[PDB]
Amino acid sequence: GSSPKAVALYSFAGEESGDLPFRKGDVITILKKSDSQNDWWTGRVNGREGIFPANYVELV
Amino acid sequence: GPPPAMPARPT
Repeated sequence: GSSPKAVALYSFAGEESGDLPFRKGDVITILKKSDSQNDWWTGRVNGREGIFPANYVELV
Repeated sequence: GPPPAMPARPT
């Protein structure tokens, strides 16, 4: 089954208040996902919770 | 390469 966590492949800055910023190499706790990486998921990292592009991470 | 195109935001 799907990993609890993912690692960022690229940095993501976000654009709006509910987004989840991170840098390459950061370890994100995945709180909600779909079967698609061509989608946005919900995660927790760097003291925040929010959404991010799923093609920016690799499941651990 | 450059960072990739993002998916469309979710509905």
